Amino acid sequence: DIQMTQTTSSLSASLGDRVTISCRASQDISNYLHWYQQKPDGTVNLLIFYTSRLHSGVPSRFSGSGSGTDYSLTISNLEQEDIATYFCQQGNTLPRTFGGGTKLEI
Amino acid sequence: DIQMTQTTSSLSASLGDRVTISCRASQDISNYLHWYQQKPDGTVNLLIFYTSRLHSGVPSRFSGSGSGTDYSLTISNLEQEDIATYFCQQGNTLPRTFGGGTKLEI
Amino acid sequence: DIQMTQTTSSLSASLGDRVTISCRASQDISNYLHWYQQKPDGTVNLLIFYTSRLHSGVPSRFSGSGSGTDYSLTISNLEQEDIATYFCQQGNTLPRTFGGGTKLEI
Amino acid sequence: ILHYEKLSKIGLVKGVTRKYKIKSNPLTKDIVIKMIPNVSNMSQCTGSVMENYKTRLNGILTPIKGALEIYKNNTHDCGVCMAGVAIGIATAAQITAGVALYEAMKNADNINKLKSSIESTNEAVVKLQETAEKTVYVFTALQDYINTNLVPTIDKIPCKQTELSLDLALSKYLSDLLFVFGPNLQDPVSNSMTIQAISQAFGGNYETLLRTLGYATEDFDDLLESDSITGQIIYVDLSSYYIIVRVYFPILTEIQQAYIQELLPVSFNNDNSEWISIVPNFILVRNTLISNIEIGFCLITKRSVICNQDYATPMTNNMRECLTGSTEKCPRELVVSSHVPRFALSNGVLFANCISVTCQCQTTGRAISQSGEQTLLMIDNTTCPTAVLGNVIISLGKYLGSVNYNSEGIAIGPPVFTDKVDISSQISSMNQSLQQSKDYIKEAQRL
Amino acid sequence: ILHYEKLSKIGLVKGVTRKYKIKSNPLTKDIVIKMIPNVSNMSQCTGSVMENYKTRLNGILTPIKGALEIYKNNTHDCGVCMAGVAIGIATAAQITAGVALYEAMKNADNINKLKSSIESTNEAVVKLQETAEKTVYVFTALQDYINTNLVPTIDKIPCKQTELSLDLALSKYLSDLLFVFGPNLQDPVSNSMTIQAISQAFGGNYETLLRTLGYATEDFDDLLESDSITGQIIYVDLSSYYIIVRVYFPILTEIQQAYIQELLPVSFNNDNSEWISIVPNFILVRNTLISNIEIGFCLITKRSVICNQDYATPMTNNMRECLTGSTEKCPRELVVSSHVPRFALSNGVLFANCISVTCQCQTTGRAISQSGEQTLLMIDNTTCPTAVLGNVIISLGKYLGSVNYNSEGIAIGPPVFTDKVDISSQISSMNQSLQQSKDYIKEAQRL
Amino acid sequence: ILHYEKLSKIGLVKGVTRKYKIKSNPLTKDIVIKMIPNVSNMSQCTGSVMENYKTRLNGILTPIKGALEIYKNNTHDCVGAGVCMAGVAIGIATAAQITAGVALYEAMKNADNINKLKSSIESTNEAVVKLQETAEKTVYVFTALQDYINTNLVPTIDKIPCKQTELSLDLALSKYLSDLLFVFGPNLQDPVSNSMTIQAISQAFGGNYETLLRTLGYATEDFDDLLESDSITGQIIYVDLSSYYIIVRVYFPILTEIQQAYIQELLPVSFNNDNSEWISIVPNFILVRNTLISNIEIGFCLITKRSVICNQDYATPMTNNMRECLTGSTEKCPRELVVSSHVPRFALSNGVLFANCISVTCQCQTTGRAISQSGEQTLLMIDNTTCPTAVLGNVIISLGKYLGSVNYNSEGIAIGPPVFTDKVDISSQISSMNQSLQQSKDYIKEAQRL
Amino acid sequence: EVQLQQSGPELVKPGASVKISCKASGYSFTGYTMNWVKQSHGKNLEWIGLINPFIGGTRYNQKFKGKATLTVDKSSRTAYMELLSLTSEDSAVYYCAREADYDWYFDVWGAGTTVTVS
Amino acid sequence: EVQLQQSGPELVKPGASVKISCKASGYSFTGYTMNWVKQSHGKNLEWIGLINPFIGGTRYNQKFKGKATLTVDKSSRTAYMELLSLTSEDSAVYYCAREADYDWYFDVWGAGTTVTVS
Amino acid sequence: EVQLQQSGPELVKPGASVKISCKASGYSFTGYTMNWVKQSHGKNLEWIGLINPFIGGTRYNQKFKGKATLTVDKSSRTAYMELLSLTSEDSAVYYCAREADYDWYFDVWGAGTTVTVS
Ligand SMILES: *[C@@H]1O[C@H](CO)[C@@H](O)[C@H](O)[C@H]1NC(C)=O
Ligand SMILES: *[C@@H]1O[C@H](CO)[C@@H](O)[C@H](O)[C@H]1NC(C)=O
Repeated sequence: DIQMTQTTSSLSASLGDRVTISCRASQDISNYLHWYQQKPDGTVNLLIFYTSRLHSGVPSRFSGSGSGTDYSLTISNLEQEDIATYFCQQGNTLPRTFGGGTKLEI
Repeated sequence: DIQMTQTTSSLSASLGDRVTISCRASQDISNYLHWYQQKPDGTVNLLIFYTSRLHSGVPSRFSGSGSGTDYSLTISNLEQEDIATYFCQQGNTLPRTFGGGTKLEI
Repeated sequence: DIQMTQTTSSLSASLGDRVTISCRASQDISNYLHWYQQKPDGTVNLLIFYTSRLHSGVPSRFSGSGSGTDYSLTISNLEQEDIATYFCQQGNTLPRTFGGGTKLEI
Repeated sequence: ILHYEKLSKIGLVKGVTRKYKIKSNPLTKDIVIKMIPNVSNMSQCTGSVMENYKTRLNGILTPIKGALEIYKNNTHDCGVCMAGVAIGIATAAQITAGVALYEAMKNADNINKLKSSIESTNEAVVKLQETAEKTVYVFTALQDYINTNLVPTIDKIPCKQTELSLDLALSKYLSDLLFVFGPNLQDPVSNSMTIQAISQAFGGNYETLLRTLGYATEDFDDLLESDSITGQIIYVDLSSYYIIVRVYFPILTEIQQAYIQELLPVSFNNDNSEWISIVPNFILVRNTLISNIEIGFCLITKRSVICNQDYATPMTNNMRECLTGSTEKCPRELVVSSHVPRFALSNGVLFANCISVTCQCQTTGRAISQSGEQTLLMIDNTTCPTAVLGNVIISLGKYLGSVNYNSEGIAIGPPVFTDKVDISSQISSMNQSLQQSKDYIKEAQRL
Repeated sequence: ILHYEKLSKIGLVKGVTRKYKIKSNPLTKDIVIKMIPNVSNMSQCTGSVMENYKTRLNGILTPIKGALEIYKNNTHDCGVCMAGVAIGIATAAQITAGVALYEAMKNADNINKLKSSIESTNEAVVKLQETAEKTVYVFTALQDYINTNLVPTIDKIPCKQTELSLDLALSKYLSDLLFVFGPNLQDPVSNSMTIQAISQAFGGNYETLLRTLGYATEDFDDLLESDSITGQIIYVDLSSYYIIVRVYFPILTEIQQAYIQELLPVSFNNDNSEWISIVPNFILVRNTLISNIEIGFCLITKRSVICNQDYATPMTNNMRECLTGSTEKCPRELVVSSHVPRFALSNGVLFANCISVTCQCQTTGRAISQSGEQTLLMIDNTTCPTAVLGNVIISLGKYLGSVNYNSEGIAIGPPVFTDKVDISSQISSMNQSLQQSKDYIKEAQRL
Repeated sequence: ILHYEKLSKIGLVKGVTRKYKIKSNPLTKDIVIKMIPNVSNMSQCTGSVMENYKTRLNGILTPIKGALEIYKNNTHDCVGAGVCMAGVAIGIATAAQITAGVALYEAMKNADNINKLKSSIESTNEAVVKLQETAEKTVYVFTALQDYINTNLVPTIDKIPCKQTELSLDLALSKYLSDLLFVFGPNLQDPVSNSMTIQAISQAFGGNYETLLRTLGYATEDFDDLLESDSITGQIIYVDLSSYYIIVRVYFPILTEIQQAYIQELLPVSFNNDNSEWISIVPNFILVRNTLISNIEIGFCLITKRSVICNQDYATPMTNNMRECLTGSTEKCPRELVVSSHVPRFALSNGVLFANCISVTCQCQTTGRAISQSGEQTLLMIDNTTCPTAVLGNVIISLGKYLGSVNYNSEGIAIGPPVFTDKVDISSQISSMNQSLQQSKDYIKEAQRL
Repeated sequence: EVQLQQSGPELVKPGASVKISCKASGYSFTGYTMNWVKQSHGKNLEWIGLINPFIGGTRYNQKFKGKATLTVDKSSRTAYMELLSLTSEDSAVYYCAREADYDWYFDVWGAGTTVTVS
Repeated sequence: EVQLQQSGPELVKPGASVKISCKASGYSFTGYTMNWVKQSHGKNLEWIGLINPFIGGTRYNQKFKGKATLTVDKSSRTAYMELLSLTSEDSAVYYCAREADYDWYFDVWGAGTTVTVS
Repeated sequence: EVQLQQSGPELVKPGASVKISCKASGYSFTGYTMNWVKQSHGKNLEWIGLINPFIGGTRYNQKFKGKATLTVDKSSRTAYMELLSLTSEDSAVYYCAREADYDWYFDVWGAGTTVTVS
């Protein structure tokens, strides 16, 4: 029912720089957005839930913000282990839907 | 308690004419008036109930009207079998009361 | 909690005179004041309850009045057996408290 | 054929006798109820609350129309014919209600001709008149508050506050409506809904609805408080948001050769303790038959019992034998509490448990004593007229009956317990004893 | 003398102990309530609504005065004397209430001297003062709404709307009144009506009445919520439409050598299933006697139980044997649902059914196992200082009792069922078995 | 495996089949509720009613905070991670209270951010306000009596003497206080729970829960089903005694269907045995789950036309004899006598009618002939094989075809024993049975002696 | 066809009593309420009372409260009216009528029974 | 006539315990509430406590909560007050009183009992 | 540590059916809800459904309502998903995930199982 669109699929960045990823929605979801990271080997981890809260064990390098129908994730001074795929998920209405995904590269 | 008065007791009419019979009440009865016909042999039939509704099998020659405390019954182009007695009855408050009756003749 | 104070402890009067005894309270008690009399031999009797009502068998010589926080008891043309001690008691809030007492003499 | 003399010694004292009345033969009327007010005179800054209110109301109103359409489709003329295959599952009351709905549908066709006039009303109570022989009454849910409060103040305050006030009033009205017209209403076809529940669409003012229609009778309050005035929904408009209701007004009739008897219980003395008897307090005698009655569903007055339905219940044989004179078949219960009635007055005669309460005669100044072999004491004025039981002085009449009342004894029944857990415990104990007896008697079967 | 150690193995864990207190010794006040407002300020457009309102109110008010007149006519000074023959049928409570009515009738004579001043008031709350000794308070039902809304808007809207608003308000007030002051009030003589019900004649605002009367105490809410503040009607005026009410305000006293014990139920494992024990949850111990209590009529606080009446109930002998340590007489019921309590905490000691729940020790990281011959498990800090259940970590204390708690067994009672239809079925089956046994006994008698 | 054919001859006719579903997995929000209005613009002659109102409200609000502090004191984190609790300092508790304490500890994390806007909370003068600290966090404030003051009292402050406005304000405050004590008074013994519904909580706002739910942004297809089954709950997490407001957390669940389970209902019809009417006493709702038959207390659930919605499982055990009766042994089913004149006498199922035509008028429309029942039959089954149309009083009904045995009307059954279901009759029956047992044992003693 | 059949004419000595019967056919007897009507020599009609055979309830006019007694017999579907202590003014014509369902009007009437006292 | 009879004077050694009894006649014993009052030197009066024998309830003054114990006996219609751990200041006069039904006033008083501790 | 273990890859002939298992360790099995997720070529993620083992409830996506069946086994703490009537487009990767307590997010994921159809 609710569609998630990530307008950028691939993004290039250098070591020590700041990267921003965006996620749009077709309806107001009332801050029910979560972010996930997929490694090249196929493992999935949770980074941010409820648009601003860090999961346990996650480094303070990541941050999240946004409201209404526009949300963003920000990573500062990225290391070598931050090369992965990033997904945004909404949790306001059944069924649950995921975003397209955005890939980072050096 | 509530009194029914029919002023005219006998009425003269010719074949094919228009006849009107009036019934009067001492109180408001909220359209709860019914009309009955008594034949010379002694049989009683219902004609009009709830001031405007025709009983099943009754010819469309009869009609009824009125409101408040004044009501009337109209018969058109009367035939030979319309020579009878006519009564008005109220059904608003116990005990039920009847009218005096009016007789038709040629 | 509520304190009852009778300022005058001893009063002098003559036969046939009018005597008045006052009683004060630190809070509003809403006319819940009673008066008691103690004889020299040690017996206690009730005279006035609810600030204006005569107990059964009491002579009409006694009267009571007052409101708010000030109340008074009045005895007219007092005679020989009126030499006793007088107490005022409140009945509005637990615990019940008594007054100091006032002694009459000829 | 109750034996009152033997029952009085057990502790049951006869009281008042009443009649039995049931409703029948109603009169019918019909009304239109609107569920949306008119805001034409404040329309400059009503905001966008009316669209949301309409969207919310449509979802509530849809299932009722969906449920009515099932009976609307499958009924036609032939008397009245119904297609049983297309309905499938039904009860008798539902079928009768469907027949009534088909009969009532005739006048709704005449009423629906005035939709344009219904839309244009801007008053709380309106009378619409097409011809002199047919008139209809229109009631609007929230028009009075808007006309009295919001409109005169439209220029003294910023109207965002007026928008908020209107939204709050609409939300409060919906919250009141949802208790009655929500998913709790599963069967709208039936005609058992009371006028009090129906009046929630008008804010709970059923007095205005009843008095405007012209109903007037001496049994108005008796019919109102016994739940005998009912209504039925016959038409719902989804594009105009109004409903059409039919109202029934019955009369009361008296059941012949029937009455209801009441008994007053008084604790009595046995062994060295107090007891109270366990017998139904209201008994129905019809012709020559004795039975129970569930009086919790009926209204009790000082001379009659008014019900909307017959509530007779069967009675066991042992209880009937107890009521006809066999006092050895009547159970009793122990008293542990300190609050219990201890005396009663009947026809000027006093029945007292003088062991537990203090008994004295004022005329002679001497106390009245009860022995250890007596259950109760009967006091009348043949011994002494005036009696005192406390702060009350009572003068007594003469007793009609046996002159040797205080010198005759009776038999007493077995003790029982009435608590919920005690029933299960007693059943378990009796079952265990029966199983043990059967297990032993197996050996006698072997022998 | 409850045996707590044996009860804890069945699944009944002891909880909180409370006190028992009942009310007595009330203070009295007298008030006047008017049922008709003053409309002298807006007499330009009132129509004929007031005449209809008066006619409707008279018919409601007449039966109450008729019922009071029976006792008014048969009581005179002589204590006080009552004519037993002229009354006929009565209970003890009615006689006590009639004595109270006669006693209260003294001040109504002084109150009635101010009828002209009563009829001239035009405020919601008024204090009338004749002399400094006596003052009275007058409450008017609908004066505030008229003074605040209708009067200031008398020149901005047409007066027909004002008449309609006044009629609607009066009808709503009558609809609210009829629930309490209608034909349901069969016995107005008694003094058991609460202040909350009486406040309906003022719109349900009993807080204003109690605050204006000057009552103030620490246990105000406890007395209010246990239904201990009551009132009584003593005088009705049919010409000026007002009533006189007396208000009672009691105090609480504590019962000597009495307390109430509470138990918490926990399911246990017997063979392969979960079971619960059917035992009363609240137990009253008075002196040395154990009994039941219907706690649905009383208010429960954190340290006391407050009632307006003693509510003791008898108890069977088998239940008393079960509560004193004979576990073979306590019934049990099977568990079929998936929602049931499975552990409890008492004095820092955990009682758990570890067959149906996951038990493990935080310190050693090892699970805690229950065998098939145990009903429950007791956990304290001598074996597991810190336990984890589900998602909660708990630190435990020490058990004061036998050190061999987990190595001792017990005996179990018989299974039962607690449904009404099941109760009827069990009664039928037991009767049939008993009849068959008696028939075989007769056959053996023949042989 | 219910035997419907044998049950119909007793008077139990099958009806509608429904689904079973329970709620789980909620999502949470939180709100601020104020219990005192702002009277600045009418402050010239407010009198002294505000001080009395504050004094009255403080004594109501104090015990709730006192009860919350017990769990607030003894909960922390032990690093050694989950939530750590001290069992000695609590003493006596149940499982539900412990779970609610864990939930309270979780909500206290977010309560701290809201408690930073205390100055802005006290300055609001509207009924519904949204407060914004940053774009990430929002909060909603509802005030108890602000609309009435803003709409009525303020515009009329100059047209009447304000001694009347003082009385109006005092009456409004007292009327508001009267309604609170039914919910927030001493009846609230255990504030540490999550079972209080949103309807009872909305009493602090005047009973308007629709405004709260629609302002919070909740929207779903099953909103009314969740609302009417008492599935939306709330919990109090913070009380302010100096500023007089509370913080409440609201939960919103979803419905899930239980697999391999259904609920069957039955319709009772009276039947004839020799010369009397009887009704069978069998439960009207039966739960079948994984081929297991059991009871259900349906008074706590919501019944719709397709499903039964509950907030908790309500299964109940059933005796063996009732199961034998329901599986086809009609000799073990009790019955009760009919004395009243109002009772159902016919029913319709799948286009086939079952009727007791001895006690009701029974005739066929097609041929004009009456339909007769003999003295050895309990009921009659009517379908279109005999005749298509039937008349039952004032209704004509057209009928379908019966699927089953063709010799339904030519076969009999066995009947169970009569019973009585009144309250006093249970005690009487127990006493009689005890008496019979005691006499039997007294005789068997002499039998033992011989 | 629905019809009501009444009994024949009656002659009664003064001070005696008499019972009049009315039989129904062509419909369900217990589904309707019965009424009794009296016509005198002045041709005015008077309502006596009604009986409901389903529940067994009766309603009377206050004028005829002690004069008439109404009963039913459901086996033969027959209604009875008994008149007590007849005088010379009791000579009249009596009708049994069937009432409608929702409004107080009569749709089926009987032939009438004449009673004379002398 | 209603009257209350008290017991005689008595002498107590310090540290001992005493009981004082009160007997009633001329009315119904269980229908009224009983009160105890203390008068010391200087003619000041102090309220100790009350007992209700119908329900067996008690109420105490907080000053005398650990000093006095109230007891009733319905068989002989007697009231008892027990004093514990006496010192020299407990020498006083003790009064036994009956209470009115509605308002908190005493209508019947006893003669008084003097207690001396030495 | 909480962890989830999945079964190995599967090659299926068209028209057949398969069952995939998921094992949980490190926590209490009945205290949480399980979800299933599908990833296909193109790296899009799709939600299939959820199961609650405490009460035994299921919820499905309308796209996969007739394709998947979800079950649990509480004795060995295992979850099962069965796929029916496979075609060539069902070749994908499947994940079992554990849901959070109060908001609809997943905190623990499995390794993934690849299913190929040919
Ligand atoms: C066990 O609990 C008791 C009760 O508080 C305490 O006295 C004792 O020190 C505890 N022992 C340990 C080892 O924690
Ligand atoms: C009887 O009804 C059934 C409906 O299920 C229909 O199929 C059949 O044709 C009907 N029989 C007759 C003779 O009308």
